[PDB]
Amino acid sequence: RSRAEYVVTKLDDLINWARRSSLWPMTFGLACCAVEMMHMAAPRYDMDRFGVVFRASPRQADVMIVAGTLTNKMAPALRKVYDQMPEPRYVVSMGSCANGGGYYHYSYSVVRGCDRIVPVDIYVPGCPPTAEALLYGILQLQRKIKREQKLKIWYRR
Amino acid sequence: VRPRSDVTHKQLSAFGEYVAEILPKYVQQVQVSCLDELEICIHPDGVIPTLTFLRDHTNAQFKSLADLTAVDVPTRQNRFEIVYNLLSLRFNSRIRVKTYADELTPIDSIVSVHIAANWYEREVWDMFGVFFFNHPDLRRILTDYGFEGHPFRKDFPLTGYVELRYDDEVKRVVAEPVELAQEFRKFDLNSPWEAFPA
Amino acid sequence: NMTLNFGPQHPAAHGVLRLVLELSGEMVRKCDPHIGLLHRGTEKLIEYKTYLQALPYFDRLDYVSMMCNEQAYSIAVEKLLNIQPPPRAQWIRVLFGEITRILNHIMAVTTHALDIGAMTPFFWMFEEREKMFEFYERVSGARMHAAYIRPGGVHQDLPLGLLDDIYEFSKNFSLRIDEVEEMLTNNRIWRNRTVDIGVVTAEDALNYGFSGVMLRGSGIQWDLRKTQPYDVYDQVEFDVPIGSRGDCYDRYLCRVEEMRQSLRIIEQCLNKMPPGEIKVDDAKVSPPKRAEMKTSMESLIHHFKLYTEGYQVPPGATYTAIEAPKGEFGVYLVSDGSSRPYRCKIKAPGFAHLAGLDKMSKGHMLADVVAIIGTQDIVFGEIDR
Amino acid sequence: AVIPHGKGGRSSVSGVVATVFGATGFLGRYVVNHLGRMGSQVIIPYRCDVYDIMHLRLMGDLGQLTFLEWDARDKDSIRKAVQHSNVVINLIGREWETRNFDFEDVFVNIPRAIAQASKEAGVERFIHVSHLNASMKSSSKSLRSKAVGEKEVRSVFPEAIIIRPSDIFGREDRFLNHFANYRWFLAVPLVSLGFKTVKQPVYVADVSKGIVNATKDPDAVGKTFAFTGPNRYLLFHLVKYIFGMTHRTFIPYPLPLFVYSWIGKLFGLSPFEPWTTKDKVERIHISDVMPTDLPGLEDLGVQPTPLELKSIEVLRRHRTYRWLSSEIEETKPAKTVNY
Amino acid sequence: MNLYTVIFINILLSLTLILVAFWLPQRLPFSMKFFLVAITFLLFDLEIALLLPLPWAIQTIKTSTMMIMAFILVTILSLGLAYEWTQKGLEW
Amino acid sequence: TYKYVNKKEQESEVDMKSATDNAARILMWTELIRGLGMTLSYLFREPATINYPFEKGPLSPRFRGEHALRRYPSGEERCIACKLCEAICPAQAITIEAEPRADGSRRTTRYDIDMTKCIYCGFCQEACPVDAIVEGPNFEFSTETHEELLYNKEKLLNNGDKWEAEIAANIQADYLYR
Amino acid sequence: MFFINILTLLVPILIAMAFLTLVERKILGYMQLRKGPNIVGPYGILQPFADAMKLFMKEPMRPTTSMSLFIIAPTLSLTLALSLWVPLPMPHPLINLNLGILFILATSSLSVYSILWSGWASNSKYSLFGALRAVAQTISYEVTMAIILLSVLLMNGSYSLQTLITTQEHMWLLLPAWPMAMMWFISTLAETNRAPFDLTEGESELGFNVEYAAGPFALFFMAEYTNIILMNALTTIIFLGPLYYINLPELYSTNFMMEALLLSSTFLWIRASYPRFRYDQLMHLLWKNFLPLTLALCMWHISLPIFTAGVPPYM
Amino acid sequence: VKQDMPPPGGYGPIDYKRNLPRRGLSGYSMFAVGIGALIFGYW
Ligand SMILES: NC(=O)C1=CN([C@@H]2O[C@H](COP(=O)(O)OP(=O)(O)OC[C@H]3O[C@@H](n4cnc5c(N)ncnc54)[C@H](OP(=O)(O)O)[C@@H]3O)[C@@H](O)[C@H]2O)C=CC1
Ligand code: SF4
Ligand code: SF4
Repeated sequence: RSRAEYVVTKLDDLINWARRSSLWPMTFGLACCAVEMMHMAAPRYDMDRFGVVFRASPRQADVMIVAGTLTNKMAPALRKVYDQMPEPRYVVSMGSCANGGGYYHYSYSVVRGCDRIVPVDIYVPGCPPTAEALLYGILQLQRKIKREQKLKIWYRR
Repeated sequence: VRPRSDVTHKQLSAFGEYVAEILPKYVQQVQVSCLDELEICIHPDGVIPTLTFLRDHTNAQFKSLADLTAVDVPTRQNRFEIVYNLLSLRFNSRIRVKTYADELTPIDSIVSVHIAANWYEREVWDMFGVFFFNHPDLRRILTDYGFEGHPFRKDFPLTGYVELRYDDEVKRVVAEPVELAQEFRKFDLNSPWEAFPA
Repeated sequence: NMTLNFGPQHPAAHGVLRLVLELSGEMVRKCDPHIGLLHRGTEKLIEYKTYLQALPYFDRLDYVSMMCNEQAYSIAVEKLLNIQPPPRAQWIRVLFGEITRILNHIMAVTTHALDIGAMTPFFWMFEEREKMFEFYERVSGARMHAAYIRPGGVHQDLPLGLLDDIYEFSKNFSLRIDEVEEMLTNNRIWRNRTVDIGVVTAEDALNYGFSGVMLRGSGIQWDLRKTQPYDVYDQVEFDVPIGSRGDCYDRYLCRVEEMRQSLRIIEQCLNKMPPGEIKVDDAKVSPPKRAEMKTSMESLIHHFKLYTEGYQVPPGATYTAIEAPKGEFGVYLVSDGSSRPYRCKIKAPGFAHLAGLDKMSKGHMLADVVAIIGTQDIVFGEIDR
Repeated sequence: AVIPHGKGGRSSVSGVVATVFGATGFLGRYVVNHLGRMGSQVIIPYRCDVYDIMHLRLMGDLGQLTFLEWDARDKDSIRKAVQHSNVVINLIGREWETRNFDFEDVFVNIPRAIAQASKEAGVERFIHVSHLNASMKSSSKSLRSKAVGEKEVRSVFPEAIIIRPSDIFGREDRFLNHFANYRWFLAVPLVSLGFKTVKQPVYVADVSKGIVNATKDPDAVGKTFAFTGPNRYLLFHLVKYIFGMTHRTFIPYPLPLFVYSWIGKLFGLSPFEPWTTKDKVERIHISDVMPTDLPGLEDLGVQPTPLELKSIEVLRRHRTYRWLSSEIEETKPAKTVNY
Repeated sequence: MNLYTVIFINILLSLTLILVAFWLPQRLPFSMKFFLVAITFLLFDLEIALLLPLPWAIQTIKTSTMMIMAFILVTILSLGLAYEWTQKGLEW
Repeated sequence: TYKYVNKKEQESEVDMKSATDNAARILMWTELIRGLGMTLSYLFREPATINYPFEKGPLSPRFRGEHALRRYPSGEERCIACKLCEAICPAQAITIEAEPRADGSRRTTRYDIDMTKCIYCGFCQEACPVDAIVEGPNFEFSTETHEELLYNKEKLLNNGDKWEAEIAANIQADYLYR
Repeated sequence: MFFINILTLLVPILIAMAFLTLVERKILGYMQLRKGPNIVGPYGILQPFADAMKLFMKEPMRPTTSMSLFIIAPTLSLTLALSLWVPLPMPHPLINLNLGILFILATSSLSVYSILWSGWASNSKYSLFGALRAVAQTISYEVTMAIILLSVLLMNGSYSLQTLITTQEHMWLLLPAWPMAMMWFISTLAETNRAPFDLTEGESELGFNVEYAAGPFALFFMAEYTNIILMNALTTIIFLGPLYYINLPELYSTNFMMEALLLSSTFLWIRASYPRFRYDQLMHLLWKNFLPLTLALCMWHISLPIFTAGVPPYM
Repeated sequence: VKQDMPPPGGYGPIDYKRNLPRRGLSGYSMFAVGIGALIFGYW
């Protein structure tokens, strides 16, 4: 089709596909939710298949899965690692400990949610959120990344 | 109803007397629970002496320190009840030596007797505030670096007084007095009816 | 010795460990591990909760050994009440107690290798783990964090058919352990990075309260499961895998050997589990069956009071220790006559082991520190509690 | 209304439901910060994709910040945003006339429609923000157009507060970063060699706090406050000072503006957010007006904060490893000019 | 020239990538061991040099002297290594 | 009963044959080649992964998953606000306030499960006398915003209506066990 | 034409370079009981292109640094690796150089800098150490790497890689000189920082990519993998000599294709199969285990020619 | 009555001991292979 609008819709569709297909997950491995993802990395529910690499250093990391309670001593760090991730970056909060305080909500040493520390994109629920459940959450991030229309907004801005 | 062998309640009882006799300067009470567990109670000054005798006595070798803890009975003048649980791999028995320490009356440290205590003693200071003299490096272990207050004290609020959030204006994490969105519902659970003479 | 603050670099993980260190080039002069990055209040929170609503905290204390931890609180609460679980429940707890040991060792051996750099053993055995989780789920409902072992026995009898599958798996798992072996036990390279690294003397291991494979690896013979039997671990027959020339490689071999010995204990439990009930019959301690609470008044009253108020344990205090996969896991549970506990210090095999990192990793390279954190199976949940 | 209950921090209530249309902005970010800290209900109309407004989510508490899709050309979007707000704050502004939005639109056209609807809605108060020293005859089209607006909106919304801030000093601001970023340029042009354009910066927060305080104070109605600052400056010291903290050479070389307006035209042609603007240039050399007016800061309750105090934080990113550890004390201060 | 043509394409391809990469998006660590290695490395690197002409020297009419020379060089350096081992060197 | 791992029973004195066998082990990396064979072997085994959207990892009836409030077949919501589901929740997640409905029946005006607070223990499933609150099978309820995770009576009742058919089948399969 | 012959010999290698990562993320997968990436595209063929586009779009953080090394270094790594394919004598070479192997040895040696420059350029004292590990090991392994080649050359007669096609017209140089092949293979594993010898990017953060993200990450990245191929290809010319028929030149390239892919497959297989060696364990191997073997076998290769009256024909 | 129990007569036996197979060519024989390659290769 012929319209500067159509070219700018198709090209983000391209840019969005690249970010969607290759999300490298940075996993703050707090508490036990990290295990329920080590199961996602494992053979029954491979994540690599979906382009999500097993582990990438913070500097190389498109997503941050915060698994486990964010205590008031690890908070100052999470923010640092979130702040040092490359710009295109997304956060997935896994576990009722991270999205909200979960058991340990009323503790004096637990931040009641990582949303207080880092902006959160998808909240995956469950005490050990099941591994498919994380995989559904990562797939929901991919649906959110498809919908984003950054080039369209710059054109009509 | 659990099976109970009185062989142990007799063996352990006797040992209790043996310890007491050998260390009468410090042993105040020595009891065996109905659960076959001995619990020599010692004056705080007997921390070093009573442990050492148990770590290095042929008839009572208690080589490893299972745990060092401090219950806090606020009513009790001496608030804390430091409890040391020890194991004897030689005689397959455990004993507990428990002392009493108030907030500003420190206890001696046993890092000398058992180096296992190097960490647990730091844990007791951080949570309850008891101080241990002659400790190699006493410093908060579990609480945050700037935490004010000793958390496991019965007089410390569960939620605490400070919580953390990221503030954009200052682009840095920042404490604020705790503001909770659903306070801990304090269900009263005690029933007005007792169960037995005990 | 330029402090590097390593460990917030997610390098050995097992949780989040700021191992501040001073390293003259690639040699470690002193390791001062920092802890509490996962302190969450588990010990204070329990004081405000009833005995049955504090059971889920124990699964979270060290969640790679989800259940074995629950057994320690169970035992402790049963002792205080002087109640014992029914015969079938005991065997169950030993059945899932062992399955859990395997789960922990598959975690410890394979995660050890991932830090070392071998990545294929983890994927090989995480598939077996997965299969085990499914046992948990089909027995408890949750893959991990079950809450199945409660203070008076198990919660619900095994599904009709689980035993058969805990057989098929067990019948084969061995080969899976065998494979890992053909990849690591004799690798010309595993040995090097592991052998003669973190040797701990026998006297020093008892002194620093190691109490686990770490002691057993140094040749001290102590398995709380044989020395002080809990549940029906007395009725089974297994061989403790003692070690000599204790070092990272020897202890490893010990953990692979308990994976082997646990299959021997699991087999028996399947061969000899009794017909019976899975929870004490004292409605006083165990909640009444739902058919009974919906047809009998005394059962509703007992259901209502148990769920709303609690056990009402008699006043006393006990330290009960089991042999959790990591080492001696003990709960010192002081209890007033109230339905909610007064204190519950959790002894974590791990608070003692980390402390030893300093006395183990001396004059060692950065890579050595990574190997030693692995040989202690540090789960920061139990250490931080 | 919403009776104010709580202790004062997050998870507390203050009773200010407020649409804030241009929150994504540098000033905005700060406005939502305090409003959220106080516990106010904040509705943030946004047009940029959700990815860019994430920075606003952690501010404010759950169910305290609501984001609505809105288009300036579409009147209906503004209509629903103010449906349930009782305070409307307008921070819509830009420096580069964009292809599809002219200075009139961003300053006068749009900010009118907005307050217009707000009245229809029955919002108790509207706060409109226009640049300082904004004559209907000022050289920069921007400033003049802004002036045009502050008039109009008064007819659409009478007794609508009109805070009129000076160029703002804050991290992520232009006033301070722009000059510091002249490093890339080997030479730093300064009209009249950076003289006779005395300037009085104002910390962003001060501005924000001031704005917020307006929302919660009956004294301000029809008031045209002017948040200014704690000290004025000839552009020379400012430029050098900046370069001073940045620890980068300062080479003040005068450039005839007539030619420089042309340089602004050049970058202005840039498709992606021109860095300098013809309208900017003029503004930069547009002298700060004197302080005889409804006072802003202090008058509205916040004591201004000197530039030197927080400059270190704004200009730190521009230093090199060599100077990173350097501190304010080591560096020298600039000099004010009561002139 | 043919090589020059290839190489400049090679740099161009890399500079192109980095440029797009930056444009499309729109204190005392010292151990003598480390220094010692570098040194040893050159002592060995120099020797590699004195050994590199050996392919042309094979065809030398002498042959006896060639090998007698080459064997002496390899042996004396290896002894250098030997003493490096014997000494704490090479023991990091 | 104990077992020595890594304890050499005796000192086998080197025999040339033995020495050669060993030296060959070091020189020609024989054991290293052994390890490569194992991985080549699996390369030929069928992979165990499942197409996640198309195929799903098996969960049996007791899986706790996502909270739902059931209703009687007639259409009367089962909960009668005894509020012991609130009493036994370990995390303080469930908040219940009630008042006698116009019919005169007991019912909950507000039932709010905070799922972020909930740790999915499944005791609420256990505690309910009418079994109104159940652990539903669905585990896929990940939400973009934190507020969506907080659930009031209407979401849970709606969750109950959507999954009632499977919840009924699951409770049908496991009630004899309980 | 010559330009066309530069596209071929470059693009083709770059496209193949992309397909190696894919055949790495699938062969490692099946070895570990997992399908690997098959969902993006058909059977994961579009997977390499996908991550490339993500990497370039992400912010080159340029994290505070010495800038012209944060940019020059990545370029050197790709430039040297793609450059070293210029002389490879797949059948006919492109630019036939009389001293060809010295070109390959020299060009490899220059890549050690990129590691040194990237490590100094980040401002993390950690990185400064990580680069040291690679730079030290690179030159170390280079010393045996070079001597192993000198032994080869003396049995080939010249430094030109083209001569070996005529040397290996009857038998591979593996039969003779197998003891060095192994030692060339292990050294090829070290110089491409692949697994058994991958201390870099090790526990440092599991070194000179620490601060490198997006476009810079990619360029080295690309470089490493192209090298992974090139070094394997040099094994497939120097030691495994593909059959050469002057009448049909492509069966040489067809077998070069087959042997290169299998030996490239081998270092993929090595990675999954072995744990990583310790830093000193690694140098202990080269200076203690291999260098004495190489220097002695070097002398045997100056003697084998003379007393077996087999001095190779120059030219 | 019907509860999940071991099948009558008990289950079969399960292997737990390591079954690593010592399968390989004898060392002398091995050396010969490589040596032979060199010996021939040289000729
Ligand atoms: N130095 C300063 O900053 C000074 C500012 N002011 C005034 O304060 C106000 C805020 O300034 P500041 O935050 O720096 O401005 P910004 O450049 O940061 O933009 C402010 C907001 O306005 C929105 N906006 C701009 N154009 C349009 C449009 N056509 N349609 C819809 N929304 C639009 C932007 O949203 P998006 O980015 O999503 O388009 C942005 O969130 C301005 O209006 C300005 O006149 C006055 C004096 C000094
Ligand atoms: S959420 Fe449940 S599982 Fe995840 S960490 Fe908190 S407790 Fe452990
Ligand atoms: S228990 Fe069942 S019925 Fe009683 S309130 Fe909670 S949900 Fe409603």
